[PDB]
Amino acid sequence: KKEYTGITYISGPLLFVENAKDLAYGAIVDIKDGTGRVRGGQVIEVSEEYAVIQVFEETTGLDLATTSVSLVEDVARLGVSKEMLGRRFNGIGKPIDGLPPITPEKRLPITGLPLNPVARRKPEQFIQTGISTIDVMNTLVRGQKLPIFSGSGLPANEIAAQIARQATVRPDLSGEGEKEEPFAVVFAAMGITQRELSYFIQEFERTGALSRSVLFLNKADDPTIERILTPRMALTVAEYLAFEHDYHVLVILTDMTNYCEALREIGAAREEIPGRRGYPGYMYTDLATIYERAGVVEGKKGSVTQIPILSMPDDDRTHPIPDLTGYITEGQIQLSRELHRKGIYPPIDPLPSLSRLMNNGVGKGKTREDHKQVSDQLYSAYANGVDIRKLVAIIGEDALTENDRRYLQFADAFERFFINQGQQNRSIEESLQIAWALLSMLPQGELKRISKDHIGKYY
Amino acid sequence: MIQGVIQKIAGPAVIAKGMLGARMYDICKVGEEGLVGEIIRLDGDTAFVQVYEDTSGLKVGEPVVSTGLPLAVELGPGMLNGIYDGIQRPLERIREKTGIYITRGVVVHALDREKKWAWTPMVKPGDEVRGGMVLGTVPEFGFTHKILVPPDVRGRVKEVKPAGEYTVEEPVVVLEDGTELKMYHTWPVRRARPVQRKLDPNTPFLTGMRILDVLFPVAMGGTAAIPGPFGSGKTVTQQSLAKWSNADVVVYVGCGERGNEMTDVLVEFPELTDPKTGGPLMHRTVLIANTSNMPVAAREASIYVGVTIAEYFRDQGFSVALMADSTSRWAEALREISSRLEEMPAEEGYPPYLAARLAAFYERAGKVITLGGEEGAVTIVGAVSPPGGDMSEPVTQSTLRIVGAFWRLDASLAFRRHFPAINWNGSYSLFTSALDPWYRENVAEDYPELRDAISELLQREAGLQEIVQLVGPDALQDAERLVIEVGRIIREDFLQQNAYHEVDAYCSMKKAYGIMKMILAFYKEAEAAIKRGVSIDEILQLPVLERIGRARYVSEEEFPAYFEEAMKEIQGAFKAL
Amino acid sequence: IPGIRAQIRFIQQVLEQREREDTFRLKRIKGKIEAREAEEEGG
Ligand SMILES: Nc1ncnc2c1ncn2[C@@H]1O[C@H](COP(=O)(O)OP(=O)(O)O)[C@@H](O)[C@H]1O
Repeated sequence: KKEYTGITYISGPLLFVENAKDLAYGAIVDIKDGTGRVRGGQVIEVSEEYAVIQVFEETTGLDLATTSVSLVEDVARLGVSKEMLGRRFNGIGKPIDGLPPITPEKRLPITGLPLNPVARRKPEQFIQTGISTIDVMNTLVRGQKLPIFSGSGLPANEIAAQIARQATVRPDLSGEGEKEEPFAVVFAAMGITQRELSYFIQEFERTGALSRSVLFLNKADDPTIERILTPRMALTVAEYLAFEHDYHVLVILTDMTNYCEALREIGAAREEIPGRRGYPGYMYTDLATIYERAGVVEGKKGSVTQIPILSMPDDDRTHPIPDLTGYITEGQIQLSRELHRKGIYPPIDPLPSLSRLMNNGVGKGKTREDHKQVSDQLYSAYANGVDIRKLVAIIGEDALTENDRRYLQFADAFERFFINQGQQNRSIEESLQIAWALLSMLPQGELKRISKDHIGKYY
Repeated sequence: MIQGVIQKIAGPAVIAKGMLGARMYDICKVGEEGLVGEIIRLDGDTAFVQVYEDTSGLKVGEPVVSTGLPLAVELGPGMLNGIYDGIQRPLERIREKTGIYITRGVVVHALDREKKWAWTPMVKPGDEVRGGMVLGTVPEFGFTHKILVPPDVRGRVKEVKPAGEYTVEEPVVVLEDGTELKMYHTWPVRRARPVQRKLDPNTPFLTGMRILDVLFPVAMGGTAAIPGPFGSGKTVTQQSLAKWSNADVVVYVGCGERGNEMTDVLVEFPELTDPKTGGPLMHRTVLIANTSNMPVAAREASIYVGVTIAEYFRDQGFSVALMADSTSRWAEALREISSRLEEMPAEEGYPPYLAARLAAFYERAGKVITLGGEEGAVTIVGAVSPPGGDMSEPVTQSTLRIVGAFWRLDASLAFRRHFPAINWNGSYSLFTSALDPWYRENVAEDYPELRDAISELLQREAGLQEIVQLVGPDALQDAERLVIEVGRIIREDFLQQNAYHEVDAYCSMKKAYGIMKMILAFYKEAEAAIKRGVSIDEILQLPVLERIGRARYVSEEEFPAYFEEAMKEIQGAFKAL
Repeated sequence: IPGIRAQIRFIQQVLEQREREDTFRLKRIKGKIEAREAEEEGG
């Protein structure tokens, strides 16, 4: 096929064609030019007069005389299989590798089909990470999405690699099959530079966790609409390998800011009523469409859990990207530049980072009967210490009451021993022992959150 | 009736040509498959259908057929204890009919057409019947579900069915003019079920939370709004209002919420026990789920469906309690539809008819005496999500000036893990002056005076806290530091409540009044002792501090004695020294 | 006090800056709507 010639406009991303009504809305095309090089596209806003395309690669060398556009498929769909569990793809899905394409087993769409609110179940199992600021105060369970609000020069890739390497479930603390469950990473990156990509690949190759993970790469010297396409492919593969083959996947989505940028660029070139500070109106819809693809169903036993890394641009929690992401997901982890100055690692600010699906995955019979209570008390004491910091900065350190100094020293010990942990794999019990050691630095009877029984049993 | 073809399908909205005579808001069925939409335009001979589905994969030339009916619902027995979609599709049936996904183009009735019901005659052939009258009764599990005459209908009953067991399709009454009345009927959602006259609210809406019951009350006809940034608890508080209220029925509308947030209700509620009859709690809930990846016009569709169901139950005679979640999603749906219409937007893109819709939706809530001579009530608690937390968004402002209470959530109180994070000086209430007769009749006699004293103490301590932050909380006098410390004791022992304890999750009025009495008596005696000359450090080390502190983790049975013992102990120990 | 006044001045300048962009986009939208409706006599 070489039909549908007679384009009549080219400017940046877009490209128009004259009378063509048999192209279905949202189809896929391929744009051959006068020298054989074939590009890609996607039909938006079909109509009886013309039809607007959205080129993927670029628009260099396309003239208005020798240029055609042909139909490939009436809907976007990726050819998934199980043989793609050691491979490495790019953007749209060609293999950037020395091996031929795969022989598919089923080809499903990449757009949607949400889960039925009655075919779900509450995520309950508990997965520890070895980061005592996430195991003890911001619990991470299996079936929940939890971003990492990074920064410019703050270590977020290192924390993601550490979580991916240390994360393991604890079956012998609630009663389950002892040894059954490794993970399966579906790392999907859109916009990463060369340094960060080389770091990630080195790290994955050091631990041997590469022969059970798929890779979609969209490095920074590539087009942008491919960034618009990549995460849908990733989540399609993940949902397949979970709800069909009983795996437990862990999708790492990197730099959602570049995805939002490509979105804003196509919206601008479309002139579509900017919502708030640039970015168009439907960005909540788009981010939700690619976030809500991670849950757990009943009957099956697979699971899909996410960790979308994203760099809040100017360190503003009020920027539209972090704002909408926080409204959509359930939980968050937030790094701290001030703590990064003082050599702490991981510099996870423990105040503004919460997780919602925690009261159901922790408590008596799952980890230990005193977990959430130590959590509440540690939060209260740290808030008091932080306030007394400002009291000091107003008055002076020698005009302080005898217990305000206790709270101050608790805050400093907390920032120095509980948060800073290097690259070591802790345990829930070691971290709770450290937490109780710290909480014993304060006197008894001034902890109105814990019960007297636990107070007597641990101190 | 009127058939046309598609011309300009683009995004979530199409443009059908060859359609002359189509009304302005009826429901069309676009596409070769049926993708029910809605008309909002009429330009010469085309139309602007607004689809409620995906539209991914259509073409140009596929037919569109009008219906001439503006989005009715189905009102009758069978609604309680069930989920629905935005346009009233049973989620359970769709699940068992397709699988775990939600495909497009599924046709299922709203009310069941197979189960039998226990009819009971209530008329006599030859009587005169008018709209809203009673016709019979059908026992649903725990309630005596009535059946009614659709409004704007009258005649002379000719022959009724005797008792028995029928479906919802057998006409149980046959009027003389030939009109047959089923056990259900349809109602367009954008209208309002008429009444006789609207009464004045004079009884509270007990909800369990000490703050939202003692300080900022809401009458049993009222309205409210819980705005705040993400990470405050605009959902924990609404779920607690849904599981510890005093209403009869509850409708939980989710307009752009989380799938997990809506499935943690379908799983737990058929295990708890409603605090009025003992049955399961899922026998009074009609929740209407519409998550964040389903189609985009189903948002407004779901809001209107929920309000019409609540008004039906009010006309029946119960005391409903609507609960609309995140009305801001409605606003953003309207913004997208406007950006497709290509119109002129007001501030921040929101179309120039936002406030009208919100007012018309908030103004069908209140106690009323319907056409059968009974009483009903529809209370509304609509969450609001500002785009940065600022109370200057058009939705956050237009939702003032129309409501009663207003429960402004604060972010720092939610970072300190101090829940609930109700800011005690940005909120307000307007009902707290018509409920005093009810308080005097059913709680105590000087409960208004105790409430006034508590509020005055809080909102006088604030001024001293200003000077505290200026100078430091040590250059103050003794009475001033006493006021600061009493304020802190209040703030941590009477305005704090953990929704995950076993007995500190439902505090009643007598228990709240008891705690207030203890606090006031302690403050009085401490004032006297400070005048005497004893030191504030000893006054604070008095262990009645910890007694009246932990006095909230008690149950509700031994409190009438615990309170007496602690009261006498305070009165003794603060004159011992 | 002068530091707070400087902060206020900066915030006020940014808030006023982010209204002229809106007025500009609105005027362009109005121009496009006029250009389109100038061709919608019938069809
Ligand atoms: N009454 C409460 N008691 C204890 N914790 C609460 C209470 N309300 C909210 N929380 C905590 O605050 C968080 C708010 O959750 P959610 O309601 O989903 O977000 P939002 O309040 O922003 O809508 C929850 O994770 C919960 O742990």
